[PDB]
Amino acid sequence: EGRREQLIAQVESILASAADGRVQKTKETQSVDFKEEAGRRNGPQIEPGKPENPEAADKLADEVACMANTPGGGALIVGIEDKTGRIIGTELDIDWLRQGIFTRIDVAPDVVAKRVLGQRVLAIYVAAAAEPIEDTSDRLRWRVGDSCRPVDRAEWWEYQRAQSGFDPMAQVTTATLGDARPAALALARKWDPAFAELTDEELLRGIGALDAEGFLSQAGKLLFTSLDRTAIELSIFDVHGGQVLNRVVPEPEKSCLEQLDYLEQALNVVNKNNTVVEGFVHKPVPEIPRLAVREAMLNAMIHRDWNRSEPIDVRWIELDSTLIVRSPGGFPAAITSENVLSNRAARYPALADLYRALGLVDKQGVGVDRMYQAMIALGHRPPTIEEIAGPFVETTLVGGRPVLPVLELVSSIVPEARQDDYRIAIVLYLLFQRPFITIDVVARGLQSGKEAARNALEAARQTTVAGAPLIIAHDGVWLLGNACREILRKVE
Ligand SMILES: [Cl-]
Ligand SMILES: [Cl-]
Ligand SMILES: [Cl-]
Ligand SMILES: [Co+2]
Repeated sequence: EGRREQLIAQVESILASAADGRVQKTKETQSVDFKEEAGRRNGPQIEPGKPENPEAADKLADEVACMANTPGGGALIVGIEDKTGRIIGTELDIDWLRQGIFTRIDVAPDVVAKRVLGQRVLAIYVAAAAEPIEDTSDRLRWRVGDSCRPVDRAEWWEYQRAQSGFDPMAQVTTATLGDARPAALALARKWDPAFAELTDEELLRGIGALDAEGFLSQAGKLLFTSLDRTAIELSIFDVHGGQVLNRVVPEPEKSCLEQLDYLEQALNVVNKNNTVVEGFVHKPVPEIPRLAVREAMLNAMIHRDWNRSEPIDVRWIELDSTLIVRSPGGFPAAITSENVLSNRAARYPALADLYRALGLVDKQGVGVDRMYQAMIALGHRPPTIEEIAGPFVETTLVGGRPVLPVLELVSSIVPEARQDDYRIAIVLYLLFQRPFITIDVVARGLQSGKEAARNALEAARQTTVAGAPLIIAHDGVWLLGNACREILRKVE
């Protein structure tokens, strides 16, 4: 965009004033954000910078969210003391920092190195977000003066609508508070105890659905107002191959929230749920992890085409314990079947944010990732999500009885907190297939850069099962430790 050029220019300017160990601003370049790599100040003397620094990554990621959240975005110069303008510098690795910020904030800003008085500095260019970006502490604030204060979704959106890109699902409609069904509102309340203390009006407005004139946005209308049509429906089969045993189609006068619930409800029943025994300790386990299902559901309900008529077609196969979710629309010109687990930009950012506001979905990648994890963790195969001729996007979850050996293999992970960890899940999975694993394979697996790969591998190298690490190094590759191999030999 033309904004970027303006921003890069401003930075060049600030840097050109370099003299006497510090830099200065001017009315034109007053908004540039001067930041100093945190965790290096000792008072009298400042420590040398390293290529990696998680503490600094945290603070910086939080700052990027301020920026991206304020309209027009802005630029940051890491390595310049705030207010004074004294050059400090930073040796943070670009790729590391980019990937690091992206992992905790959900955005990968353009960062470029620069050299002032011989010192190195990072120029970070962050663009305006199409939806609020919550920081590491789940806060939503934007740049004001040189500092940045917090803002509610209500204000954030009216401003986004006004001076920002076009979010179709955020546009104003003719729907008013009187169009919101009490049933839908009731649902929102039983799903988030926070709203409990406020009225229907201040609720819808709190989540950014309700205008200031009293109008609902397109995402607000779609969620709390009947869309006089089926949004999603279920068809229970006996076996992948036809012969419909039964179908549950929600009434068109229901809002998406109502329709979503109606499907979830009936789905909870179809998901039979059988009993597994471990050391005579018997526990009820559904054919497919509840989370995995609801995750797949909300996912379609949020990234659906919504402009198409045909409802999200969700079918359940009895004898195979598998659930298929076909959604109208296809991967946007950019995303591919092998570039989804990394994608973060939703079709309808406005709609996505509204679901977040209601507390019905996680940041984003967390969703699909927790889904994958939940599958792998029970020894099932990862949920496959490919594009079907239509356009259509179907997600397939194949479940059934859990595989005991795998359960215990995971049950024996240490630290305990690493059991439900997505990284060790992917890593262990790649090794369930391949004999050896390389940093490249781990990468293509997580569908992420080489940084995430190194990270996952490391965490797995430090994980322990039966007093031995998960993976072990040999030659120039990595491979499952005999500890696990012995547990997995008892499969089939
Ligand atoms: Cl369920
Ligand atoms: Cl949108
Ligand atoms: Cl919204
Ligand atoms: Co600053």
